[PDB]
Amino acid sequence: LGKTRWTREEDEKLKKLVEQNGTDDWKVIANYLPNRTDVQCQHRWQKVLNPE
Repeated sequence: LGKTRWTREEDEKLKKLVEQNGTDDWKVIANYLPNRTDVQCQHRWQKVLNPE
């Protein structure tokens, strides 16, 4: 099983998009990452990738 399982290769894309734009409207990032809805992008980042 692997419901919407994420991979490091994908995390790099999400990271780059977040660094480029920001943790603003996740809809923008989601638009650039098909399948990965704003919920997926937001969760994957704010809930895991958050260097702070």
